[PDB]
Amino acid sequence: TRQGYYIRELVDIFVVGQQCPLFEVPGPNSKRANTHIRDFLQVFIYRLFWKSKDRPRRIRMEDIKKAFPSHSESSIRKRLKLCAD
DNA sequence: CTCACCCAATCGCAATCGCCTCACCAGAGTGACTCACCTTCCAGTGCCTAGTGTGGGGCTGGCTGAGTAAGGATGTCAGACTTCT
Repeated sequence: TRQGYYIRELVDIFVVGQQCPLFEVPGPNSKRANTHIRDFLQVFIYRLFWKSKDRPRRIRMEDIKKAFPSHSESSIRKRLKLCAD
């Protein structure tokens, strides 16, 4: 860590074979894929509103632009259009 | 001037179809076996040649009669004699 080194011994190590997947990975730019994208952004926006101390709760746009910098700001505006002004 | 919203365009994903390929099923042909029919051979039975019994239909000798006749072989006696008792 930042403060120093720490040492443990280990005695047990597992080898994991070939995985049998139980969850389907979406494809690039698929409906489910981009749905998760806008949902991840909406959840982050709600949790930034919960963390806000001023009443009424207010956030800044460039916090979201620091978190999601590949997003066009039209999509972030779209998420903030409902629930904020 | 800057920001936000709306519209348009492009890309990606999903669904449907699309025509070609593969697989399965069915039918036909091929090969062998079995069965049936025909043909041939053999065997048996039923009549033609050969070898024959038994007989028809002729055919010719034999038959007392009494007379004329011979030697005739055959024999029935008849006697004389030699053997046995």
